[PDB]
Amino acid sequence: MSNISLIVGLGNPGSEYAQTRHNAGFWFVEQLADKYGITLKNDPKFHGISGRGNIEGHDVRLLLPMTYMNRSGQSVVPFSKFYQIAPEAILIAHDELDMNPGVIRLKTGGGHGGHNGLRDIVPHIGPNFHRLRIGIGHPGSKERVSGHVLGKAPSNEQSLMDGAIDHALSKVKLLVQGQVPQAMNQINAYKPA
Amino acid sequence: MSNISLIVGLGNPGSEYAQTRHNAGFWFVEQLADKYGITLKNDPKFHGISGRGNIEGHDVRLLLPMTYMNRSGQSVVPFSKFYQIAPEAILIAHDELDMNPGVIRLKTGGGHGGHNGLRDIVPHIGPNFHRLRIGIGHPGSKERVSGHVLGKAPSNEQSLMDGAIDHALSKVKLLVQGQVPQAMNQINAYKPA
Ligand code: NA
Ligand code: NA
Repeated sequence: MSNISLIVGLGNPGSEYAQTRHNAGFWFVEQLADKYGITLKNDPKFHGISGRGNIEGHDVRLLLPMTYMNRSGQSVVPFSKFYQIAPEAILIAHDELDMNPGVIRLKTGGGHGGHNGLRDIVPHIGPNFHRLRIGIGHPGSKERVSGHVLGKAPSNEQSLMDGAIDHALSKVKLLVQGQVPQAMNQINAYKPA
Repeated sequence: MSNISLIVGLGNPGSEYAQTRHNAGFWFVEQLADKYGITLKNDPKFHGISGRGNIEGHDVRLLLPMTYMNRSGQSVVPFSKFYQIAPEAILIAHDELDMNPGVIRLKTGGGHGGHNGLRDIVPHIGPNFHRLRIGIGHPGSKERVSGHVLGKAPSNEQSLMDGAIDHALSKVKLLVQGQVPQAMNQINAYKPA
């Protein structure tokens, strides 16, 4: 349909991970759900929390997998199949190590790029879904990635992330209406300062 | 049957969690398994990795749930019910915030103590299993706990935990033979040299 009809946010369940960087995706979809008054409810059939409502005159579904990050396909895949949502109609929001806090970008296609949530999704639905890449920064080395993704950010780049998040939220209208290239131009132009 | 016939280690699956404090139970069971040459294999029926073999003259089963910590009972409960293993024959090894690194204790009964793995187990099999509490230290405050349990210990604290674990490994013979009071005395007496 061009129109984005399913918005997924990646992350891990529970209060001990709610503030960690790896939950950037959840931050985006939870805020988007509040903004439009969409209720997120337990959806154990699809191993997630999900909702459905009107975003700018369109019927859109929202999904947070409760599988833990690296099993997110166990929710996304059956959900996408049951509602017959094609990949081109899916936006997946997720944390991105290779972009600094405050950077945010909309991408279409490509692989998983080392993201372990997307690694579990691409093999079963293919790559042609859209991705909202929320920068979280990269720590010094590979040895430190785990402590970085599963740690809470300092107030500073958590301020930066939130601003970028809020900006992407302001462009969701363009996505649900099928204007992806414009959404891309407008989201990708965001400058933290 | 005071003899221990099921030894469970608690933790989170994946290389990114393997060296974290919350996996202290997995460290104990993996090392136990290698000591006696018991192979741990994928056991998707029970949402974990399990093995079975002779420990010091007794046939013992070993289980690592692959559910993530807070869903441990989704492995332990059906596994123990399928093999008709009573709670009094189970030992569960886990990290304990309430004891320091290099402190290790054997406990029978009681509640979960705020441990979110045990919280998922005690409701279904009751409290009367044995616990090998492996001290990991408590950081300053309730808000530092997540980053502590999901963090890798510095090498001086790791060595203290490893010594305690090595000491418990040497007393497994007493547990599988049924001598729980002697094991409790000998384990709980441990002090780093
Ligand atoms: Na990458
Ligand atoms: Na406690």
